[PDB]
Amino acid sequence: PIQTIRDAVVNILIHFDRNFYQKMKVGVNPRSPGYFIDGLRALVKLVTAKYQDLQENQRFVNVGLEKLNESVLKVNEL
Amino acid sequence: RSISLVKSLTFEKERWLNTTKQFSKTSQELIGNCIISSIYETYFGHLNERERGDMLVILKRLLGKFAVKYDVNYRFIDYLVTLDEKMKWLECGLDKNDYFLENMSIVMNSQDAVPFLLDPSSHMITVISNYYGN
Amino acid sequence: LKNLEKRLLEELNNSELMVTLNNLKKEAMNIEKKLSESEEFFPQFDNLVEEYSIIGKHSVKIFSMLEKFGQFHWFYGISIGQFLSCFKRVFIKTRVDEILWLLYQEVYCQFSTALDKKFKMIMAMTMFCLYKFDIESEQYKEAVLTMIGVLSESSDGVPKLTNDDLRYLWDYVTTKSYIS
Repeated sequence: PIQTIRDAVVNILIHFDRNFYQKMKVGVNPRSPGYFIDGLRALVKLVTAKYQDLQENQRFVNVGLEKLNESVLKVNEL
Repeated sequence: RSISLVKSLTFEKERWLNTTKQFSKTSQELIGNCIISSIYETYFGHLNERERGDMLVILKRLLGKFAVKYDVNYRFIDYLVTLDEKMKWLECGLDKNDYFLENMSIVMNSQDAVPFLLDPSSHMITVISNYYGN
Repeated sequence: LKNLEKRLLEELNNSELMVTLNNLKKEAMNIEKKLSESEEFFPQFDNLVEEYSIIGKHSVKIFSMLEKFGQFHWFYGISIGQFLSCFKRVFIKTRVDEILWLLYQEVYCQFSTALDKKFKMIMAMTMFCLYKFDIESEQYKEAVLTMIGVLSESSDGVPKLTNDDLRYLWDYVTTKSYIS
């Protein structure tokens, strides 16, 4: 039962693997979990990279906004 | 001079305000966009554009089903292709087709798997040779 | 412009500097003005694309036909390079209509020889269909379609003739000269 984003995301990944191997018409022939594993590792590394990039960009934008606010306060004081 | 600098940087301040407003939406949809892009890299190499759009329909249905929101105007080239790399590929010999750009991104963003190329025109040999040089 | 925006962000985050910021802003404004000045060539390109779109669509239809030929037998396949060389030799060997007609003639003369007599005849009939169904009118298209139908014994019915060229074809059908 789902209480976090992780169980949901695992459900998207398994459902997509099932739909993919269903429409490939593999039939009785076995389905390799290689696509599933590769997608999981790619998702892990890409979530880490995107979160780091978004944090860095948000920190830079916040620093610029703070500098602009300080300059505006100095201009209003003077 | 301070007033002139403020008037010049008002556009940058508005752009920063727009970025700060869109930061919440980006943080909300980051997990869904990462899911769709990783599924791109690990599934969509060996498919044509019709099958790619089909599994966009199924994948977006699954993201909307399990309450994970994504970008409505999402694109693989925009998400995982920089302008520097796009110009580098186009000047090294890659075609201007969006399908070829997506395939090139799949090829060049695969560091854990050895990429297999199906190029009946034998053009990607020259493209990757010009990309990597000597 | 993107690199200059990144450099400006890194310069403001790291902090004379006002002169460098003014120089970067002037460079960005000059780049934007150059882009706006160079963005005036769009209508000519749009007009050229709208002029040559019919030839492009007809060539795509011809290439799809030849790919469907190549799916039937392993010797009949076609690549984009040979088709593009055949397109290139057209200019070497109603301007839009003339270019399209020479395209049809040269593609048939180049790629008909790689087929047997039955597939040559199928190719000629289908190319005639693609040319005439676009150039001529709906009554012409339905007359050719019902002539092919009565040839294939799939649809029976006389076309509503007004053309002058189809008199010979109708004589061939009524006189049972199927090869002719």
